[PDB]
This record gives sequence, structure tokens and C-alpha cells, in this order.
Amino acid sequence: LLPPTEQDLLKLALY
Amino acid sequence: DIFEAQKIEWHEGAHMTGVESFMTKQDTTGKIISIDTSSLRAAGRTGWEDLVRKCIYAFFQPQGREPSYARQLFQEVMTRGTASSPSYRFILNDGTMLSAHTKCKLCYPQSPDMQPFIMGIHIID
Repeated sequence: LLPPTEQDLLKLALY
Repeated sequence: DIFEAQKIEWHEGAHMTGVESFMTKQDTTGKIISIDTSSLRAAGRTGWEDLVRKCIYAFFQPQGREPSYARQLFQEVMTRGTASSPSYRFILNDGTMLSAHTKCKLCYPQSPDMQPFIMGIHIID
């Protein structure tokens, strides 16, 4: 699998 | 019934008093689709965002010559339906050393409109 990118994580916290 | 019993353990993981943790939901390609931090934010400790980021990065980081615990658990949870990591460590922004371990399970929802997903719980030691 792919690790989450910093933008993926950002989104996970934002929404 | 059997489907309902699947949700018991994860509802309990979201309201554990005295245990620092968060939960994740991954699709079956391994992509994290949600992160539940309600236990950390309720416990009023500041620095929870940094704790979660550092814990997740340590989870996905290669283990010397072996794959990351994230890879090992994802490979195992797809084949056998459940998996667990040993402890891994990470350093908060204030320099504190912490450790954590992860457990996860494949969940088969009753609704035909949903796909199977992987629930993960990450517990601070």
C-alpha cells in the first residue's frame, strides 16, 4: 500500500 | 445478530476511559478514509494533532530491512481478517518519546451499498 501523503492527512483532519 | 456483534468492539474502542488511542478506517486498497480522534479531543490534552501525525508516520515507516508495520498488517489483515503490530516509537514536537501498537480487523458491513473496510485502533503505551 501507499502511505498517506501530507495532503491526505491534512484532509482527514480538515473534514 | 452476527453483523451487529461486529460493531461492538469498535464502539467500545471509541469510548475507552484511561486509554489514549485513535481509530482509522482503511479501504481494501490500504488508503486511510477516516480518522476518529474523538477520544483524544475529549480528553482535553493539547498536542493531539501532533500525536496522531507522528504515530501514523511511525506506523508507515520501514522497519530497518523489513516492511513497515502498516504494510505487514495490511497484508495480514486482507489474508486472515485480523492483525496486530508490536510497539513502535515516535517523538512528539516537544521532544517526548512515546510508543504505540496497532490492531486491525476486516469488517463486512451488512448494507449492500457499502464495501468491506479495515478498522484499526492505535493505542499509546
